[PDB]
Amino acid sequence: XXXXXXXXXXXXXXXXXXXXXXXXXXXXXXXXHVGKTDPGTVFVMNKNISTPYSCAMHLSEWYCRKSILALVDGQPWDMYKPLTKSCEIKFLTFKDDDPGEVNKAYWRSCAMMMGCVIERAFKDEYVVSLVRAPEVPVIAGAFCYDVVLDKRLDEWMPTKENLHSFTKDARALIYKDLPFETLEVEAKVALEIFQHNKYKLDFIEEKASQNPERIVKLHRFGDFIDVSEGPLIPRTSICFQYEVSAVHNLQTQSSLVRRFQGLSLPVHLRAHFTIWNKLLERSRKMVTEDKT
Amino acid sequence: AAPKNRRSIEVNRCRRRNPQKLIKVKNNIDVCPECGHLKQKHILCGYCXXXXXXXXXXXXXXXXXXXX
Amino acid sequence: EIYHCRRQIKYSKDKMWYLAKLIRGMSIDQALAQLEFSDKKGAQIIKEVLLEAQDMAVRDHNVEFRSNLYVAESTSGRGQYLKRIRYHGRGRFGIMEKVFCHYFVKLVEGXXXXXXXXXXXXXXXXXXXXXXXX
Amino acid sequence: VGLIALKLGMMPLWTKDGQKHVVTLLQVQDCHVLKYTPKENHNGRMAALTVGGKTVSHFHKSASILEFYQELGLPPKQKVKIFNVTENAVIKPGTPLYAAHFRPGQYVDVTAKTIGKGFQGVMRRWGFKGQPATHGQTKTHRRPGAISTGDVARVWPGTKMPGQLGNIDRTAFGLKVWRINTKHNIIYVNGSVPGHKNCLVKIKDSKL
Amino acid sequence: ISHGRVFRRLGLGPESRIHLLQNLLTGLVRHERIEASWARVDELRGYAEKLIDYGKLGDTNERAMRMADFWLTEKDLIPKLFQVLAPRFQGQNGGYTRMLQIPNRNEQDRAKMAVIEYKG
RNA sequence: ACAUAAUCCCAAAAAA
Ligand SMILES: [Zn+2]
Repeated sequence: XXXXXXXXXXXXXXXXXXXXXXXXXXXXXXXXHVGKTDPGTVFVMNKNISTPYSCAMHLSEWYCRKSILALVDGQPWDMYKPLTKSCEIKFLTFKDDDPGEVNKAYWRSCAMMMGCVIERAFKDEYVVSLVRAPEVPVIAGAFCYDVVLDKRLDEWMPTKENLHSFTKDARALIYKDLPFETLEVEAKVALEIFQHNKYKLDFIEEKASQNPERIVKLHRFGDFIDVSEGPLIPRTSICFQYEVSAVHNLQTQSSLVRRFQGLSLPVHLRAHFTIWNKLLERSRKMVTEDKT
Repeated sequence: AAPKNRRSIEVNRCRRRNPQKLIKVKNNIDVCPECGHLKQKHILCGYCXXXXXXXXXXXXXXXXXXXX
Repeated sequence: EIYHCRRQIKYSKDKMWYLAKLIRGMSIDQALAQLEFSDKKGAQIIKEVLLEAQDMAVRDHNVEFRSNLYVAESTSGRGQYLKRIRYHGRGRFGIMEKVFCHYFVKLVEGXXXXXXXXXXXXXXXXXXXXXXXX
Repeated sequence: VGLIALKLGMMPLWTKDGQKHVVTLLQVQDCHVLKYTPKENHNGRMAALTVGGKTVSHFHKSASILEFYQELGLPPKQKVKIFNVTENAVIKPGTPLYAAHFRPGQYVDVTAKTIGKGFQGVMRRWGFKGQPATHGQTKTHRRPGAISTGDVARVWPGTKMPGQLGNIDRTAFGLKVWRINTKHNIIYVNGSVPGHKNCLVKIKDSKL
Repeated sequence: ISHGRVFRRLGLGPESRIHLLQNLLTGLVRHERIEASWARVDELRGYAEKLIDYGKLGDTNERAMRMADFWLTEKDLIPKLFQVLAPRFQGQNGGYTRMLQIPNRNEQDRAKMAVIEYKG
C-alpha cells in the first residue's frame, strides 16, 4: 500500500506540475488590487496566478498572520484562490460578524485533515483496508466523515485507546506544520487518481460531469488528496487542537457504512479543561444525532 | 560612605542586565472592532474615538455658546 | 542589507539600549507595535528610526514583500559629551555630563528565525559522552 | 484525627458556673477525602482533606488541578490540604465528612496563616526597647542601634533585624473545644486563632 | 497600615482632597463627561453616585437641599442636576457614573488616563 | 581554671 500511495502521489505531483506549467506558461499578466478593508488600499503588480495572501504579506505581517479568508468582488474565496486582472480584496476573519464561511471552511479542513490522519495510521498496519466515502458537512456545527473498511475491521472492535492514538497522531500532524496545497486539475486525470476509491469515482462521475466546469480543485495535504468545492484552512498553525468523538454504522441497500465524527477548535482558543470535557460530551451527543 | 574600589565590567553587566530582566514584553496589541486599527488591549481606540471626542467637544462648545 | 543611522541626538545610551535589545531579532511588525506602545523616551526615536528604515527599504531596495523584512541587528553607540556646571552647596561645583547616543539599525531580508530552545537531556547525554571519550 | 476549617469570628460565652470564656468560631463549608498515600519509614500514612468554595474553578486554570478534580470525581474546590495519620486502623478511603467529627471538651491545635504586617521595623518584631525620644537623641528613636562586636567582623547568622513579618504558617497549642454544631457546621474553640476572618485554618488533635 | 482602608490619599491633604472631589464633580456634572487620572476617577465614582442619590431623595427636602448646597457651591449645577439629570436616572440604582480607559498617556508623567461619564 | 568553632597542620594509626 506504500508503493501505490507513493505512485499515486508521484502521479499527482506530476499532473499538478504539468497543469501548473501549462497554466502559468505565460508569465506576463497585469494584476490590480484595489479596495477598502480598513480604509482604502490601492496596489498594482505584474504576475500570473497571483495570490491574495501574498498581498496580505505585502501589506504587513499582522494582517498576514490574521488572514483567514479573502472576499473578492463580493464573492468569498480562499486565500490561496488565484486572482486575475482587477480585483477588490477584503480580509475576512473569525472575529468578524460573518462566521459562516470560515466555519464551513473549518469543518471541511477538519474532515480532510483526519482524511490524511486515518490513512497514515492505516499505512502503519498493512492488515487494514480503507475506502473513502463522501463527507457530509453540517451547518449545526458538525461534520461527518464517511468511510468503509475491510471485513477484519468489521470483526475487530474500535477500542478507546485506538481513537486516542488517532487523536495523538492528529495533533502530531498538527504541530508538524505542513502547508496545504491547492491544485487545478481536469476531471480525467482526477478520475485516474481516484480510481482506487469507488465512492469518489461515483461522486466525480455523477456530480462533476453535470457541472459545466471541467476544472476541479484538488487539495493536497501530505500524501493525502481531497476534493473540495470551497475554501480551505490557511495553515496547520491555525488549528490548535482536534478530537475523535465517536463512530456510527449505517445499513443501506445491504451495504454497511462507517461514519467517524469529531470537533475542532477555532482561533487557537479554549476556555478551560472543564468546558473541554463538556465539549467532548457535546461532541459525542452531536455524533449520536447524525444530522442530515 | 565611599566605594572601596572601581567596579569591573563583568559585575556591572551581570548587575545591570540579568536581575532587572530588561523590559518584559507582553502582548498589548489588539485590532479595533471599528476601524481595524491596531491599539492597546482593554482600552478604547485612538483613531475613531479621539476625533469623535474632539467633535463632541466642539459641538458642546458650540451648544454652550449658542445657549448663552 | 538596509542600514540606517541617527547621530548627534541627546538621550541616555543605557536607557535607549533597553529598547534597542527589545527589537533585536524581532520582526518589523512586532517591533513597530512594541516601540509604539512601549513607554520610554527611546520609544519614539527608535520608532522614527524604524519607520525611516522601512521607507528606505521600500523605496531604495524596492522590496517586493514587506513581510520578508525583519530586524537583524540593532545597536547604540556613544557620541560626544556636553559638559555643564551643576551648582552645589558651600561654593562647590560638580560636573554634569550630558550624554549622546548614536543609534544604528541593520536590516536583512528573509523570514526571521531564532531558536533559543535547547534540550537538556540530549545536550547532557551528548556532551558527557563526548567529554568522557576525550 | 483532624479537619480543615475556615475562620469565622469570635464571641464570649457564659457557662452555668458564671465564668466568662472568650472563644472563636471555625466554620466548615465542605470536606472530602481525595488521595490516600501509604508510607513505611514515616510509620504513618497521609490523607487529603479539602475545603472548596467551588467558585474558583473558572478563574483558577491548570492541567493537573482540573484533571485531578475530574478524575477523582471531585467537585470544584478552593483549598486542598494534606493531613498526617499515624493510626492505620482509623484510615478510610475517599469519603465526604461533617463537622460533627469534633467533640466538646477536647483540646485541639490550630494551624493557620499569621496576620501579615508587611515590612516592619526592628520594633513590633523582636520587641526591642529602642532609644530615648529626648535628651539630645538624634534620629535614633526607632533605630535598633549597635549590632555586633569589634572582635568578630561579620554579624552572627540569625541576628534580629527589621524585615517582613507575618503571612506565615503558625500552630496554636492547647485550645479547648467548648461545643460543636453539626447542622450549622460550626466549631467553638477556646483560644486565639492565627490570621483574619475568612482565612483558611486547620483543626488538629493536640498533644497532652 | 493600608489594611482594610478605602478613602485613599493621592498626595493631598483632607481639605485639598475634598476640594479636589468637589471640583472634579463640578466638571463632571457640568460637562456630563470628564477626563482625569484613573485613581481620581475611581474615587470620584462613589461620591458622584452619592450626589446623584441625594438629588434623588427630594427637591423640597431640607436634608438633600443643604447637602447639595454643601458639596456644590455653583448655582448653575444644582437646578440642572435636580430638574434634568436626576429624573432620567429615577429607574436606575447603580446605573450611573461609568468609567472608561484612555488609549494614550501624557507626554510628561505618562499618567494613566480615564474618563467618567453619565448615561445619556 | 578564661572569655567566637574543635583538634598543640587533615584524617587516622600504633605502642629499610
Ligand atoms: Zn478604532
